[PDB]
Amino acid sequence: STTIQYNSNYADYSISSYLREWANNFGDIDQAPAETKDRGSFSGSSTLFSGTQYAIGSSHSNPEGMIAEGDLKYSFMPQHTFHGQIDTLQFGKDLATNAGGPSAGKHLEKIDITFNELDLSGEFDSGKSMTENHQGDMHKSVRGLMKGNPDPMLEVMKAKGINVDTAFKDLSIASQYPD
Ligand code: HEM
Ligand SMILES: [Cl-]
Repeated sequence: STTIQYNSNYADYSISSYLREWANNFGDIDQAPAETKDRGSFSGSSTLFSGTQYAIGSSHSNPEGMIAEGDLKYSFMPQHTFHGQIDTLQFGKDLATNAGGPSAGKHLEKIDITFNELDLSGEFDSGKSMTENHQGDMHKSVRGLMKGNPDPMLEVMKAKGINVDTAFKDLSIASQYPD
């Protein structure tokens, strides 16, 4: 089952109210100056467009970041589809590069919310249209977030049985990180 750990400072937020605020501070990547644009960084397979970790900070010089872990793949040109399976999704601020450099992964210095066993997946077929491939849950939810829009991620979570309006302290699948 999907479970959540959250920082106590977010006890009164819901998943929806947390992602509203994270997404507006992250900002839309398509609106960002090409000089501060962070498209994200894959690590784990010593390659550029796949790996076991995908980490992305804000393109609008704000501290907000997001990290996904699983079996992660990105088709780049021409359909630009993120697919595979996300097992862990983590939100917070202050995205730092591990001592081994970008190829050794990144970590959030301030961790706000972690989804465990998210089972967020999507498939990619080069023989289909970009619009069909862009219907995969994984793709549309992460892409929405990159664009400052949390609504597709929230729709995915509702369809999985998660109430995105319940406060974290009242959510039966959520545990606070220890003081
Ligand atoms: C290291 C990771 C990534 C890099 C280096 C990267 C790089 C790029 C570049 C250079 C373009 C411009 C393509 C062109 O000029 O033809 C592009 C487009 C695009 N990327 Fe990525 N990208 C990355 C990750 C992702 C992820 C994870 C997603 C989805 C969640 C994504 C979705 C898109 C989309 C949808 C476009 C086309 C713009 C649009 O139709 O909205 N990218 N990417
Ligand atoms: Cl991008």
